[PDB]
Amino acid sequence: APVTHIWYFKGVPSRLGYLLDLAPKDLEKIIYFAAYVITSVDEEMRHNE
Amino acid sequence: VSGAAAAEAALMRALYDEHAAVLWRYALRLTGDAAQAEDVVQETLLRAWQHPEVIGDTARPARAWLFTVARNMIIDERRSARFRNVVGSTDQSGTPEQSTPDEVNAALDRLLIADALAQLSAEHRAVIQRSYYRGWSTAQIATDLGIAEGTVKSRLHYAVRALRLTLQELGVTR
Amino acid sequence: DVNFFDELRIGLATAEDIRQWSYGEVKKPETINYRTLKPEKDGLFCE
Amino acid sequence: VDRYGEYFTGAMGAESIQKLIENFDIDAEAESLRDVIRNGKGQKKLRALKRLKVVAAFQQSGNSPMGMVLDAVPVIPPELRPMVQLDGGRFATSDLNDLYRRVINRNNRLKRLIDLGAPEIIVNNEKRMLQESVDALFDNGRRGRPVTGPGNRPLKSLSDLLKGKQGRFRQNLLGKRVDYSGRSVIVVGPQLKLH
RNA sequence: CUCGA
DNA sequence: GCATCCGTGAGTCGAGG
DNA sequence: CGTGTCAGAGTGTCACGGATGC
Repeated sequence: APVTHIWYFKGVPSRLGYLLDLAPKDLEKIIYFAAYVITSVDEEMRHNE
Repeated sequence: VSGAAAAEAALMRALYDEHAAVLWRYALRLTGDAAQAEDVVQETLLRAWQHPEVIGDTARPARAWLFTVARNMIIDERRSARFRNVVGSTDQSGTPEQSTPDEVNAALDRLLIADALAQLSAEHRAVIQRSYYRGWSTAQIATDLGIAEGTVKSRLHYAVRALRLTLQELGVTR
Repeated sequence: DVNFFDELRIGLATAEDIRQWSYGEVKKPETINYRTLKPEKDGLFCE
Repeated sequence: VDRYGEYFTGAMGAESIQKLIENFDIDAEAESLRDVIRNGKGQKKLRALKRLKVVAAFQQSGNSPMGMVLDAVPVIPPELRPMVQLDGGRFATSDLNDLYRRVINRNNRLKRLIDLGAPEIIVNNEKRMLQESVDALFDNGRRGRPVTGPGNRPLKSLSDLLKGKQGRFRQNLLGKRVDYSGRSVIVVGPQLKLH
């Protein structure tokens, strides 16, 4: 299972948090299985239904 | 149906919420390493998922079956593999660091061997350097040099004594 | 191995670079054998 | 997911972030920051300046940001993490060997759960521990409480080999031990010349 | 750990 | 928009455990 | 190997800056 390099997650400032515009605590909740994150949404299918 | 397989995963998520965090503090006192206790917890509940007999009767204490499974895992982890290795860490103080001796004695001998080698015939020098420097067999050198089997045996026999002559004439210790 | 080389480059190591470096995967968690001192196959000291 | 699963896709853990980096347009997010940078209020512009520093570097260099998420971890050669025998019969190994061993232990247990189809609660809670293991191997103690060895001593990670007075740079590169050298007590000698 | 400049 | 909190740094060399 | 009460860690630095967060 893929893992993230802690140097770019926990190292201040969070390099991943700067790239994806995600907050550090929210990024902490994602990697360590405290919260799901939405990867994609079929926005047109949602409108047609 | 499909909802029946999802009830099995909702059953495991239940015993996590009541027993996992309490089982973790049990393994922590038995081992002392928090990262090791998490390993014991995952292995314990994995056997609960593989034993429907322990998840069957709720009228029978299931928490206790976990504490003894954790006891047996830690007492098995406490056998031979841990016995020898677990003792010391190089990063930890009090352990001597490894050292390698200097190559002075080897460098001087290599210099004297190179001197006595130059005072050999091109045939003898090209035979000792194929038996001791290249480590070939007696017949391997015979095939390369295009000479007889016993020819390599005789050249090595003299070339060795020829070096002993050159070394003893310079005072090389026997 | 001369001692004049201009630049020393650093960069992110691709997971494909990590396999390009590696001479094999470390499968088993064992280290060595504690009698023969011979390292176990596919362990952390596999020959 | 039970209702509108046909419409969206979500995930947890590190593999999710790996998917966000793939579904990411580097050039667009770079220009989006440039628009804010060109005309913006300092309160919300400084926070947009620093993002560009990270984003612009990935664009020009040609190296993908996906490297921040690892599918494989390299193992340092054994002589740099040597296991020495002790005069008491037992052994002593570098802490890097206990960290590499814990990654291997948890990675092989995850391989069993995937094969067995174990409940998602065990697989997800296991994957989390694999992340903490690689985090400990690379920089133990960075996040949360460090992995203690025997005696509540924190294990030295790979990044511990480079930091500070005991790190590789200051201990073994800026200063070295040298051959052809000695030391003794100094005693004044008036008869000596200045040279 | 304890000490020397 | 700001108080909070995290992470960084804190002499060099030598002798014995 | 099989496993069915529960028993559970260290704690006297600080200055300083900037990302982190209600």
